[PDB]
Amino acid sequence: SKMSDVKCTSVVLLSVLQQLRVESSSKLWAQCVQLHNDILLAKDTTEAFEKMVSLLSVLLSMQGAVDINKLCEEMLDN
Amino acid sequence: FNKDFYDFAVSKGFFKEGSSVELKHFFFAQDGNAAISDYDYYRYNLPTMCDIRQLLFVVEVVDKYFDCYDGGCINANQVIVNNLDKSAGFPFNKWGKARLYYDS
Amino acid sequence: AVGACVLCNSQTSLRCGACIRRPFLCCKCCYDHVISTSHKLVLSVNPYVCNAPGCDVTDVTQLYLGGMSYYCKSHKPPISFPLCANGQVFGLYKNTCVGSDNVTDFNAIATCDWTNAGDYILANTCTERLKLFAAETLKATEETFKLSYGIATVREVLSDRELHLSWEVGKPPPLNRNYVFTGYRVTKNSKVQIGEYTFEKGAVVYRGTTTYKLNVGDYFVLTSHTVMPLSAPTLVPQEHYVRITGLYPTLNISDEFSSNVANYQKVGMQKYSTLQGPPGTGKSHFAIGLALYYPSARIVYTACSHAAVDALCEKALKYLPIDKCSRIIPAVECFDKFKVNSTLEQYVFCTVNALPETTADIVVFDEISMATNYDLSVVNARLRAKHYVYIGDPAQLPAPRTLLTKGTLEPEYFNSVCRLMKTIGPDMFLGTCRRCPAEIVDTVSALVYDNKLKAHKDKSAQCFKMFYKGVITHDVSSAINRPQIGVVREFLTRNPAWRKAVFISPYNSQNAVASKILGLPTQTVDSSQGSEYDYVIFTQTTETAHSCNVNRFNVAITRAKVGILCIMSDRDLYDKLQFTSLEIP
Amino acid sequence: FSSLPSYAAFATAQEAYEQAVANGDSEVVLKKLKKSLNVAKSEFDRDAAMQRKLEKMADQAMTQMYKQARSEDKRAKVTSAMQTMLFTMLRKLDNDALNNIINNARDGCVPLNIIPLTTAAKLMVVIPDYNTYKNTCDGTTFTYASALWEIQQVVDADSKIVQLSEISMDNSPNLAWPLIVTALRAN
Amino acid sequence: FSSLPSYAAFATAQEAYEQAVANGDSEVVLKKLKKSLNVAKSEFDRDAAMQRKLEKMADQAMTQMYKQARSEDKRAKVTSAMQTMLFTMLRKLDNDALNNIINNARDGCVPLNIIPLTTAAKLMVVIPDYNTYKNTCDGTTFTYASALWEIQQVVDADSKIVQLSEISMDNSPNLAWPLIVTALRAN
RNA sequence: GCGGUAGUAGCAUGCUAGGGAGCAG
RNA sequence: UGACUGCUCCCUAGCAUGCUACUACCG
Ligand SMILES: [Zn+2]
Ligand SMILES: [Zn+2]
Ligand SMILES: [Zn+2]
Repeated sequence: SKMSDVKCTSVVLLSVLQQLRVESSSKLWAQCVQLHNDILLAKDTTEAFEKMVSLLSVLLSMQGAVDINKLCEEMLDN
Repeated sequence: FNKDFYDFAVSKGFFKEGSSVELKHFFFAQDGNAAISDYDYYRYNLPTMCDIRQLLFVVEVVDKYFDCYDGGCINANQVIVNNLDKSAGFPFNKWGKARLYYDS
Repeated sequence: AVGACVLCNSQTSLRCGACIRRPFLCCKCCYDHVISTSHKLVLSVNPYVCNAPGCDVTDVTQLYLGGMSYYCKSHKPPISFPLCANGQVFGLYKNTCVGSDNVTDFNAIATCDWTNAGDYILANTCTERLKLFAAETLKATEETFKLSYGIATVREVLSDRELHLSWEVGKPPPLNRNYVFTGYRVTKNSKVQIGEYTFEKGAVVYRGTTTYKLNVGDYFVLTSHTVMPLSAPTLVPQEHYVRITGLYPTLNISDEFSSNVANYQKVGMQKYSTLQGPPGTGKSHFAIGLALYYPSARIVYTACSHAAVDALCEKALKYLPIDKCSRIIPAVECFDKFKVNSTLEQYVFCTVNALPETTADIVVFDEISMATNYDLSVVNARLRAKHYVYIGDPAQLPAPRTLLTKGTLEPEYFNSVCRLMKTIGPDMFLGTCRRCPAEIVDTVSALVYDNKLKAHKDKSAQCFKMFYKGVITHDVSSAINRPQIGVVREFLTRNPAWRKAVFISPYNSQNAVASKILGLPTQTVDSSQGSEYDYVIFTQTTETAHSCNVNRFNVAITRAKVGILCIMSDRDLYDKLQFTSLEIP
Repeated sequence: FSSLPSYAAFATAQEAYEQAVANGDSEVVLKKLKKSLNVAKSEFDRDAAMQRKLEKMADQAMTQMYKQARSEDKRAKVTSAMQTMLFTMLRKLDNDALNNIINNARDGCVPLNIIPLTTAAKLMVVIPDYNTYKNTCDGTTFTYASALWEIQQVVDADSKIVQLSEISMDNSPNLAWPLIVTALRAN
Repeated sequence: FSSLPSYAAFATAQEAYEQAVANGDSEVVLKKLKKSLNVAKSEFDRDAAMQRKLEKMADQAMTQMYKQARSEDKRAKVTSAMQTMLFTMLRKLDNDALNNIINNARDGCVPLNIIPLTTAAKLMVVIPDYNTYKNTCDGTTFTYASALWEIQQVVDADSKIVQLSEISMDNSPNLAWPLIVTALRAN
């Protein structure tokens, strides 16, 4: 339902973050792997929507890499 | 993530709240301290002296569960190998798979 | 690997194997291209080759597809069907095929040396995309032939200004260093930074553009990338816009120009326009005009080189804010004066080399001459603007047509931008006779530019003319002109103010040698981009073929302001020209 | 089926043996004709089975080809696709914290670290313009990721410590607006 | 089939029978018209069913012999790669400090675990945290395995050069911690 | 009237090899 | 970077057997 839609968006969020060569900083890849392994083992949709803000904020703090504007005006959340 | 299969399953009444069938098998990721932390589980192997008068009898009741078979040495032309395209170890995975060394 | 046969507009997945660019051909081009022209090779998602230990019969001739692979005749596991049969070649899209009525496109262009007149003239009567592919094949043939040349090297470091260089032995070696040699060095087994070197003079004298550190064994060879496919046409249909709606006009209007509001309204109610402009014909000061009059308009400015951009940037920061320009630098001659690494502005300049694609509204480029349709296509695909005002001239400083073997074609028959104009007519009226004098304008508008410019400013009776035939004496590898440079020097001594000019010549070695006893800076002829000066010494030769063939340098005469010096040995450009005639002493 | 070169033998002989019973003849003629029908019938039920196998075989090789060509365009476009997948999936969740840090980081308010979940939890974002500051924070209170933080320090481009009283659609045009606001979580 | 030695009989028997159809053939010559291309045709088919078997057999040794060649060429490329190793890992034995323990040995046999421990020139220490660092590798020199080693480089997990002043008690939270110290032997 | 013999085409079974994929300890 | 075994489904190539029609000689 809602706990299975968060558990599949955190598999696509650590693949976008693994294709951007975030594996080359082993002080931040060690936190992203702990916020993704912890969401998958969660048993409440109120304590897995707050590790999805920490994990998503890693992608929005990486500047140029992902064009957020283009990707949001691409028939998606406006 | 196979999103088509998940969409199809959800559109057929699956993964509802309070269901008997949930997702519990995943692909778990690991960091760079994973191989050494798994090797270090060899600290559970401690030297162990056995009871020899008891083990010398157990080993004789155990070799009776293996009496209906046959065995022996075989020549190099009777050996059966499946999937010759699998690794060949250290000092060698640098030059080929098991096929190279079974052919050379 | 599913491209497109744009020889038919057909969507296919094959390509000619032993061909120039390996382009996408359908089942009806790749059927007849192989039988007549020996391109017995096709490339698909998997190459059409034998698939059995040792085979060397790779000709999609009678190859039979069976058992999930392409077998052969000689050894026959035939039990299948041939690859080429019933006017088609096997592959995907084997049903949705159209065909072409012009069979001998590859049969004529994929075998020749891409330099014959017939190929060019039939190219200039093709469509836009076929000619885009023809221009990409011209770039591709240039780059393919770029790796069939020589290599320089240094194995012995000597004292400065006296080195030695050997290129190669027994192979067919002239090159007007136009694009200079930056190879990379080697010391033992790896690559070592060396920099960029320039070889002009040449034991063998060596000049220095910048300080460097020679090492033993350093090689020099050029590597050039492959031009990527583009997705935009070159020209656009004529379609007048509804109104000038959607713009932000300004209350103030210039008053030193008497042809400004008319042309502003014209570009307001016109979509695309092309002209024939010599140097100093609005490229100097009208760009600032449209900049100030149209503020909100996203005007993009680019040249083929940063040095023609410098011409407008020098004074583009006095009257207007400094931040009004923005160019990127790579990590070609440039200089870090502006604010670099800033690709966001209202008047974002541009470069032919590379620039990110964000937005644009007005097309205005400087001289676009030294390139084929490639430049128009790369600038139309890089950014698509609402209005097009093509400044410059299609025939101003044309790109040298690599290896010439059969004369030179008539300018009238250029790629796309010269015959259209002189078959439909001029679109706009524009002229800047402020810098240029009339002595040049009269003849230049008499030859090709009839009734386009007016004789505004007079002449101070300074132009130098002396009919001298001279004697030419060629050698095994070069030739030096005795008479004409000597008489030029003798004429220069008769005026006291003649030692503040430059030393420009058709050949770099000639002026370099002649400067060792006069003391003048070395200069060459590649493109006098946005660089106008008063005094100049002009020369030619070898006329007959290299200099006296066509008016390759008619527009280029307009650099001076009160007079120029241009001797000529023929009787075709002085029949009515009135350069002051005088006799030798 | 038809159009096969060996088809004008199972037509003539088929028509002949056929009509042959109305007119009729000796048994010899009938046997002769049947021993031409079968002689030129095998030639048809052999060239229309080999074709029957080639026509389906062809439609298999030209299907592995369709797989080796879609599976090389599915792999060369990975990057462009998983970023579209993620944002198609992020809209459907319709969360409130997730739909705030996304809208905020589209106008400019991106963070400079990970969003911490603790109670001290220092944060650093970059407000680019005055309107984004006015909407987000008023006073010493800051709203972000559906949580409330308390501003502890404001810093302009280099090290310019802005006091909260001098950022007000006024003194504001006089600074380098990409600020670096530091805050701590609340409770 | 143009060189099978049984084409002559077949060709002639066809000509005799087939070509002589228009000419009036009695019921006695018809046997020759029939039982002359027959038998000959049977033999030809026999001469073609053996040729087809000889061809396939032949094209099963001109494929199994490319594979015996391939493998020997390969056997010579690995036999020359292990040789180029066992002669490059040998020019690296400081044969003054190695011939000094094989000599003090009773018979010349020594444990292998004491060869890198007593005859090596470089030491690599991998350190998890800061507490372990000050009890193992403090200062520019340290003693280990009854020797004295002097530090030469301290890279980290990312492989970026660290200096011996970034390693504080409180700067430690700011380093990729598996730290690798490379030291050289002294005296 | 039937049987045997040698080729040819067509339909299923088992076995021997190669290739891709799924599960288990 | 990709271990050792066992089972099992699908596709292609080759070998032998099993009821038929076609050939042709032979009875
Ligand atoms: Zn070709
Ligand atoms: Zn085509
Ligand atoms: Zn073959």
